[PDB]
Amino acid sequence: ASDEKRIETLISEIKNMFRCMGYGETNPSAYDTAWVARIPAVDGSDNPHFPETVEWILQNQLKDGSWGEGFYFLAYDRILATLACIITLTLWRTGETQVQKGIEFFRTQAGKMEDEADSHRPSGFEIVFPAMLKEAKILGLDLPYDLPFLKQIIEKREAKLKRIPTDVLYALPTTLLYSLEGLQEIVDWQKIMKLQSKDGSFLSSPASTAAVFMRTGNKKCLDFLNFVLKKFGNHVPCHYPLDLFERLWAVDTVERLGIDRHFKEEIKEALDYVYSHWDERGIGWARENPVPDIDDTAMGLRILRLHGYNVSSDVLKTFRDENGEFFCFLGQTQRGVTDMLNVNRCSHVSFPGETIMEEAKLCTERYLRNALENVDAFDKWAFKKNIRGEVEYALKYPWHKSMPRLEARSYIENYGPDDVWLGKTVYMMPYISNEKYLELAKLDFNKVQSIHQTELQDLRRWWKSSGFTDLNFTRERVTEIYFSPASFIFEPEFSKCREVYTKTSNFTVILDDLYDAHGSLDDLKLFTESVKRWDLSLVDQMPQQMKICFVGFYNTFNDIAKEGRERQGRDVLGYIQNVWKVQLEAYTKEAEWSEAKYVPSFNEYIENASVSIALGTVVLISALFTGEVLTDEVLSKIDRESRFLQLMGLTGRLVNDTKTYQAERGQGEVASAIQCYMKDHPKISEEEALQHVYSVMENALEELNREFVNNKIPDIYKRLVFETARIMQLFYMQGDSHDMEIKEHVKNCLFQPVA
Repeated sequence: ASDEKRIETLISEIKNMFRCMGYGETNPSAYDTAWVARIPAVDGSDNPHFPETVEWILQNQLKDGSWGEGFYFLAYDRILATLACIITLTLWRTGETQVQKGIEFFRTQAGKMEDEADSHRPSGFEIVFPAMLKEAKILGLDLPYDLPFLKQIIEKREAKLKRIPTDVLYALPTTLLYSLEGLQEIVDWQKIMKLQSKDGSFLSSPASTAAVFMRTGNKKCLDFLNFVLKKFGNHVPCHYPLDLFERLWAVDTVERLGIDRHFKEEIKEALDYVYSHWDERGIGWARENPVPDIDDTAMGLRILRLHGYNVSSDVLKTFRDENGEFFCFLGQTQRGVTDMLNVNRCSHVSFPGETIMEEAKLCTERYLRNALENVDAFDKWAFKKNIRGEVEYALKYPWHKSMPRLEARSYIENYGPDDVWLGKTVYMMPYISNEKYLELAKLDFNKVQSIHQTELQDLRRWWKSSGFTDLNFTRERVTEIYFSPASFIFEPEFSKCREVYTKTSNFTVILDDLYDAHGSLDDLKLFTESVKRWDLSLVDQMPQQMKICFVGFYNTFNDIAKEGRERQGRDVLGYIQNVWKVQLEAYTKEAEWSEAKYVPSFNEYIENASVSIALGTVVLISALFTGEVLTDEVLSKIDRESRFLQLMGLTGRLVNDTKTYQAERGQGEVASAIQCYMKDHPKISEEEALQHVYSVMENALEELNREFVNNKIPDIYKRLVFETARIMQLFYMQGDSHDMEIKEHVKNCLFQPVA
């Protein structure tokens, strides 16, 4: 069974996972199950109302005497679950031996809590754990109550309860409701009932709902427990359902790992579901959740937006405070690296005028950067394999600078296939953290990279066979150029588009140097004229170097024209000539301005420079080789007259200029974005200019997002336009050497395989 069969296997297995998604897949919560097991039979009989949960407890104690998730050891988790189970078995006068083994484990573990201090405290631990300690004491259980840890956590809980703001606690549903089982002595049940969830739960917590039921007999509470038990039979998780959380994270996982193309139909079915549950105030982890959270809302906002759904960034307003800081829940100060990170990724995919997204970007940036000072890579205590790596990548390579292969490689190395999650207890999400996603991501990434190494070879032979080794006015760089399309339109099906993209880009570089060689304009005119009549009637009047350049140009494009005519069902030479006609004209205007040392105004310069940068040319010629006939209607949406292509050219030109103007300002050319802006405003500071140009670029990138997302154009053409702009943002990104960075990208995408 070769790696190709394995790939097929993994794909069908992962497709089944998506088809199986319902209310959520997770592990049992011994702690919550213990609480459900406490509910006495409704008929007044002396039996648990859910006998199966008591039996579950009896059958699932671990070898060391504790209860909890065996897969991953967390001290807090084990002592929490053990105490909870011991109390429940004691109440039912059953499992005498298990209770004894549990007591012993609890006692041994209770005395070692000082070496687990660096571990993370489970949600509501300090509220729920001491509350049971007091129960245990009343029942006379033999526990090391005098141990500092246990004696002091009870005292701290007491000082925490008397410090809770009654108003907030009863005004709206809050995460405090997630642990009502630990607030049973200080809560006004009647006021609490008004904050019940639509499905009858209290913030989706089974133990919390069980406690409320035992105190009020409220029937909807029972309906929620029956509903949870309908799914799990004889036990419950620490929160349910998890339908929105599971679907959004599964989709984000396969996209970030770069294997999403294999599940378009599944991702479609999952997102339709999430959207049918979309709420303008934001969403939670479960359909119709009592309270939304910034993490699920930010995830959903970005992914639903990128997939064409009509969602608004207004959903984030729910998490913004009067000062512009964002938190995970309305009315709370809680937030963490993981959620600020997903919020940060989301804030970059904004449209013009979305002030909230800009504020989210600023807040998350300051918070993530301040966090990378106190967080270590691969921290042995964190539940994520390497959040620091995800942060570092997200901050250095944001949306507009992140190419698919590079992001996929990054996540492939930071993704933890066996990460656990921390809630009221330690829980696992089989459809988010799975060895199969990662296995497929690696096999697929190397299979693709292998195909790319072949293509690269065949491009390097084209360069040598064209004798371009003769050209002395331009530095050879097929690899560097091939990296670009390879980084975004990587699929094996687009090999031809990659080839033509590479050759066309290389020619825009060669001709760019030719027209900027400061030679004679009369000579350049022969090249332009040759392209117009498309023959070799002027090759004899051409300088040595130019002649070679053109012959190569002519031979290469007659080839592309032929293959293009066959894939388009019509002659494409006229099309190719017109594409180049405008490109050469743009080069010609710069050359004339150069020889005359003219510095046009900003507007005039940018209009020509947006074209001279040549990104449009690369796109228009590559668009003939996608695999589908390019109709006149599709073309009109990406041609030189479209706002979409114009913005791509504009952003490419500006990023290139804000950077290179540095050295070229002394190399000669005095006409550039910055230089020209300064000429239109001599009453302006140099720095103020560079910055202004960064502002224009940014608004343009923001407008480009909206085009990329909202324009009804076949996906492949939107990628060709949008990714080409990104490649420029990456190559000319704000640094802080330079060419060393490129070297690294080339290595990560084309040579070093993932293991």
